Amino acid sequence: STGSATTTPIDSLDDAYITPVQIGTPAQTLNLDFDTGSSDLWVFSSETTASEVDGQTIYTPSKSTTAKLLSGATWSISYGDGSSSSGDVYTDTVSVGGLTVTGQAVESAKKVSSSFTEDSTIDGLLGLAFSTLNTVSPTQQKTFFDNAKASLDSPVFTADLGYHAPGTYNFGFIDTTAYTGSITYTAVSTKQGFWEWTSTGYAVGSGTFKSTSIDGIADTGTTLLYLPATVVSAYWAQVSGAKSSSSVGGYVFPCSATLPSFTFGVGSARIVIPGDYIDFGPISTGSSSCFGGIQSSAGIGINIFGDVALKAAFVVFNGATTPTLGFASK
Repeated sequence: STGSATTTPIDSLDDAYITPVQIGTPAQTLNLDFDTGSSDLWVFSSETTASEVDGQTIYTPSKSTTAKLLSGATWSISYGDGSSSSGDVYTDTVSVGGLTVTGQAVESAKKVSSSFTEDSTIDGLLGLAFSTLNTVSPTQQKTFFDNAKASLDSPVFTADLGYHAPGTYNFGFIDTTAYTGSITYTAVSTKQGFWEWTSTGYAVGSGTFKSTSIDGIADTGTTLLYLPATVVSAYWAQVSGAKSSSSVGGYVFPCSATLPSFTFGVGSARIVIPGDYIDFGPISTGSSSCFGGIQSSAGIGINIFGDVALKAAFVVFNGATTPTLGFASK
């Protein structure tokens, strides 16, 4: 089997991407944030505190003939950005782009933090990291991909995120028409539950590539590219007027600037992030100062190849017995 679903930016800056997911019988379609940096599938629901719901589409398990309550199970998650959610647990039929999983854990939110409430476009998250990070208690549950794996033609999914445009999540096959050149594969560590790999280095604009190991995670659920302070400083030093602002909370630059590209290494291959991908717009409405899309990971504890980086590539998440990551230009 295979699945193929279009993923769409939630706003003009590609702050996140949403993908329609069918849940239950008859289908209830919710727009979820596919997150390769977490491992819970959770949704706004008929159980979410009413005052914490504002515009989202909710899952109503009592209207699904295939919903089953996982007795006594609970879940509770906290994300990098400090947002959180928690609730109880159902299993139900979940389909993504034609690919159906029966008995998928669907984590129903009783409570969500404000940043979730305040984002009317995201109805929940679908985690695609390793199931060892799943927060369901007392018994951890499997991700959509884990559950689907054995049925897929190939044990893979791919992310093809668009710059200011829709893209695609495929399950079970590699669309050889979706990238240029070849896919370069690189080793993954699952020791922290993430799609963790080691980049071979970077270049800033037309500068010569610096060979240096950068351990980090491929994370579709993080907007920006977060890298070591050395790397990030070298980048913004090439942008006139750029500086790190503690009050704004990162590197900012004049909105009139032409940003250089940023290159990261995948083995002996290279992925070039165009300068325009690194512009995340005015720091506030009407400001002539703009917020950078490459920021320091210092204080996070891990480097994160988020959307800014991933949308420059066609990315293979290879869930074979020994998992790997593949990157191609496109």
